[PDB]
Parts: sequence; C-alpha cells; structure tokens
Amino acid sequence: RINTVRGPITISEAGFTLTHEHICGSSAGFLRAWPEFFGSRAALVEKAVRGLRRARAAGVRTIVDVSTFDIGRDVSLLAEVSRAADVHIVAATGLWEDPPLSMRLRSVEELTQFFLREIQYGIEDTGIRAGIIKVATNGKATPFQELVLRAAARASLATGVPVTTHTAASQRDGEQQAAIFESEGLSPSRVCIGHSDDTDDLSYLTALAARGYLIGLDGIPHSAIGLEDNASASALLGNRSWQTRALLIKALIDQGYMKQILVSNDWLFGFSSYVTNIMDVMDSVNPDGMAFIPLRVIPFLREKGVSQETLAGITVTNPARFLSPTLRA
Amino acid sequence: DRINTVRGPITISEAGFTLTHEHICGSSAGFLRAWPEFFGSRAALVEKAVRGLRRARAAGVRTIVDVSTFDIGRDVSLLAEVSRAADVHIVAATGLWEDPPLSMRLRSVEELTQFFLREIQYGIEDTGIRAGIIKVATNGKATPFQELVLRAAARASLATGVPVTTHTAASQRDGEQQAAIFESEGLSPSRVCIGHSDDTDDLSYLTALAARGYLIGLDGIPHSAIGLEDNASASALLGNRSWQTRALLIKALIDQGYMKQILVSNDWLFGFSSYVTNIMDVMDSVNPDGMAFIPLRVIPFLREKGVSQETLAGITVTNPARFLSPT
Ligand SMILES: [Zn+2]
Ligand SMILES: [Zn+2]
Ligand SMILES: [Zn+2]
Ligand SMILES: [Zn+2]
Ligand SMILES: [Zn+2]
Repeated sequence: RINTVRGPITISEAGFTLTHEHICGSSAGFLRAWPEFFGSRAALVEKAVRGLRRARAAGVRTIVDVSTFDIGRDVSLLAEVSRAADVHIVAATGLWEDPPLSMRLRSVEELTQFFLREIQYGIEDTGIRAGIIKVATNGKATPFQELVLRAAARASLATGVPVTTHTAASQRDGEQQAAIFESEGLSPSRVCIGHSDDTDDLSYLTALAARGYLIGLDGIPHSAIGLEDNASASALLGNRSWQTRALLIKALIDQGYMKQILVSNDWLFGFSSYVTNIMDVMDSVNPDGMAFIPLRVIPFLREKGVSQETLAGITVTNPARFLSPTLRA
Repeated sequence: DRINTVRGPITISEAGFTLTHEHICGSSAGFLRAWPEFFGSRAALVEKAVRGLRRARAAGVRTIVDVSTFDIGRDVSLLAEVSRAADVHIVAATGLWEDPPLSMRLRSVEELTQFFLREIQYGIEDTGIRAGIIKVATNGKATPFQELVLRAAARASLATGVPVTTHTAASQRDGEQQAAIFESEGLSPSRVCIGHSDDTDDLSYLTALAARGYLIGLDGIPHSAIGLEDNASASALLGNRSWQTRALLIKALIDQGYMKQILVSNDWLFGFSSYVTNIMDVMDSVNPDGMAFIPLRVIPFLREKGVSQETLAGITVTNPARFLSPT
C-alpha cells in the first residue's frame, strides 16, 4: 500500500498516476493567512475539484502533489479536493527552495526527524502521512541543500518512500544530486530527477537513466510560445514548445529507457509564489490543466508510433513501482 | 477608546503596565503546526508560556504586545490560549519581519497594504482576532522589498490609526532611513516606535529621533551574553553589553527630557526556532525571570538611581496606552 490524503490504497488502485503536480504552489502559512489572494479558499477548492474531475474523465486516477512545507502544502485542502474529485492524492514531505529560517538553521539529523515525522506520524495534526520526499537544487547545491538531500536519503532508507527532485536541468543538477544520494547508499530506482524536460541534453538524461534513475519529464505543457511579450511568463515557462518537451519522452523510449520515464504536467490550480497574474496566464495557455498529459501528450505520441501498452507502462506501471514503498534499511 | 487584543477589544485603561515588544514564540510561518516537537510539544510550549506570563503578571504586567508577524510564525490561536490562561492581555501584530517567503516577497506595495489592512480590520487567518500594531524590519539599508513593507505599513497605519513598531540594526542608525520613508508617506512620528534602540550606545542618534517625535524602543534590556563568551552563537545574537548598560539608556533618555517617548520591553520569548537549536535554553539560563525582568529587575535598578515611581508609571502605563490607542 501507498499512503494518500484519504488513507492507504493498494498499489493497483493508484492506476494512471501523474507523479509531479500541485494543488496550490504557495508558501507556508500563506493560504490560511491570505486566502483572498486566491479569490477565496472556496473558489480555489472549486477550481481544483473541477480541474481534477477533468483529469479523472481523461483517465487520471492518482496525482502526487509534490508541494512541501515551503510550497505552502495544506494537506487539509488536498484531502478536501481528493474527496470531492475522487482522485487519489499522494502528499509530500521534504524541502523546496524557499525554506524559512526555522528550517535553514536545522542540522541534517534534525531535518531527518522532520521528514520522518511527516512520513511515519503525519502531517501537522491531520494524521495524513507523506508518500514521497521532495528536494531541490537550482545549480550547485548550497551547503543547506546538501543537508536536505542527505536527510531525504536517510528518511527514504528508513521508510521505503521514494525521493523526487527539483533541478535546474540546464546545469545538469541531476549529477550532483545522484552523487549525494549514492554517498548515502540510496538506490537510484527510488529517485526521480525532476524537471528533466527543461533541457534538450539527451546525453545527460540517458546517462542518468542508464544508472537506474527515474527521469521526470514533468513540465510538458510549460511553454510561453505566443506570450513572448510577457517576460515573467517567458522566464517561468520557457520558449520551448510542449511538442519539443514531449519528443523527449519518445527519444528516451527510442533509446531503450521506457522503464526509467515518469511524466507529468507540473500544473497547479493556485500560484502565489510568483507574479500576481501568473495562474491566469498559465490557464490561458493550457486550459486542460492536469488533463494535458492524457488528452494531448498520449495522442501525440501514439501517432508517432508509441504503443498504447508502452504508454500504460509509463503512466501506470512506472509510478506504481516508484511509489510502492520498498523494505526499510 | 479601544485596543484590539487576542481576546477582543479592551478599553485603554484596561491595558495597565504594558510590555510593548515581546514574543510568545519566535518561529516561522507554518512551523509550529508542522513541527511542534521542535518545542517538545505544543502542550509544553503552552505550559511554558502560561507559567512565564503568570510570573510577569504577578510582577505587575497586565498587557504584552506580541510583535510576531506572519514570518515570525505568529500563531494567534496560541496567543489567545496563553493570554486566556495567564490573564494577561496580548496585542497581536501584522506586518513583516526579515524572513518573508516568496508569496510575500513577490507582492507590490498595494498588495501588502491590503494584507496588513486585512489583519487589522478583518482578522488574522480565520480567527476573527485583529492586529493592534504593525511590525516592520530592516538590518542596515533597506532592501527594495523592505522599502515596500515600510510604505505599506505607513499606509495601513494612516488608514486605521494603529501604530507602527520597528526592528533595526541600531548601530547602523536604521531608524533615520525608516523615519525618512515613513515621513515621505505622511506618517506622524508619534505613531512610530523605533525598536531595538537599546542595541546601540549612540545617545545622539536616539535623541535626534526623539526630538522629531519618534518613540524609542528600549526593548532588549535583558539580552546579554556576559558570562557566555565561549558561545559564539549566543554572543552574536545577545551581544556583550550588559543589561545594566542597556537599562542606563532608559535613565539617560529620562535625564535628557524624553520620558514621554520611551517604550521598555524585554524582547523575550518562550520558544525560539528561527536560530540555533539550543538558544532558548541558553537564554533561559541567563534570564530565568523571562518577561518579568523589566518589573522585577529594571524598575528597582532605576528607582535606586533616583527615577520616580511616577516617571516609571508614565513609561510603563501612560506611554504604551497613548502609543496603542488608534488615532
Ligand atoms: Zn520544481
Ligand atoms: Zn512542481
Ligand atoms: Zn513503443
Ligand atoms: Zn527584532
Ligand atoms: Zn522581537
């Protein structure tokens, strides 16, 4: 079994799983302190329920919400939307790139305890346990990010839960990350190196994949084509097309790495940790939201000659093996 | 007529002896809820703070102003609980301090104004508890975002009458830049307390600010790492000036004619996660009296220097009431 925001589910009930998504990309405490930023808490809920229902109609059964503490994860929000949409949501622990002082001053042992708490005991006072550990680098790891990476490995080794990562793909961050994880004795098959579709460097991806890493091609609909006059949207989403990102999926399949691929949208229904209009801009580019993978990417790859079975492997089996907790150390 | 507290509105006269710069818990947004075991447990933090506030109350404190912002991890439901159980009024704060997350740092002056106004006029989170003060911060020259926060604070104060209180690097004379920015928004100096002003010995800095009508926050009196010289992290944070040195600035400002503009406090806390792990224990080892330090230690030390009880009642009762009463 895998832990979700509504309790444990069996591996087979996870079905078509999006491995890197967010209900709401925010900051710790922010959604409760200033819900009017999002219209209201009720408006965000409804928005997210409609978006998940759209993904569900397109075949999605589970999403992994990789929002950490410092992404302003609100597991009570996740539970409410999961119940109303009847889509499974796996919650995350870990730290992303905006830790407050109370986190940044912590030792590797302290961070370890924090992640274990969220995995073994629960998040806040909800009883909801995390099913994945999320970490981040944006180039060379800061000394604090290193501690975060080792604490994550240590927590993964003790619990069986997988690790997923945020990278600056163009800086090949995956290489440093792997080296740190391997230094802690963590198996590559329990690690997804994320935002790997942000780069066209196939030889970086294939080398990681040959090592047993999972390759997170998780931002397929991220693109500022048509929004070139909007510098903030362009900076965030990139000027590479969704088609270009999607052809990475095909390229890895073609080089023999199907079993190392994970795909997602990296979408959200609210977004406060960037410029004020950004969610509206993103919505105008990709109204399908989280349904983009099933409605757009799958048809595109099928007509390129990727089989239905290969795609079910990537979207159902590959996530099931990743999320299934392995034996404790 | 009325000051907002975590238990609702009170009249001015109910405030009594007020500590104007305190914290129940120095932390970070969301942290107390996500990792209460950092503090032993939520229950232990509660019990610690209630005992500490009861001790201050027995020493004569009737109100504290908890200047913990959102990014100090202010938990108003915690403030409410400890206030109720210690029968000490607590005034809560809006504003922002030096550790805003991205969701705050990306906001415009207009957005931030709307946030501070919400916490004052509507309530904090979903609790209906309204802030009675706005807290801001610089540590030397203001960053561009800190300039926005200063301006939004002035605008929020101008709309509501609630006062503004500040964190400074006093030795970089931050109060001058803070004052410059506030006055460019049309804020009256009498609505502003320039805090951590006991961190400097430059009396001419303080008296020039006080001569323009600013309140002077001598708010860290018991902060001292005297006897803790082998502890780099405590020394860096608490400094090596004695409490008596800090308290003597209270007297120096009385002697210079500024008794009506002095605000005194401990800047104490009952939990502390936003620094090194041991720090609350280290701080408790040097000031076991906690928030009772002003009434039990500073008041008698000033009385023996020849400060009258009348002057002390003015500083600890009259000044905070005039400062907190909305205009
Ligand atoms: Zn990311
Ligand atoms: Zn993401
Ligand atoms: Zn195929
Ligand atoms: Zn301060
Ligand atoms: Zn303080």
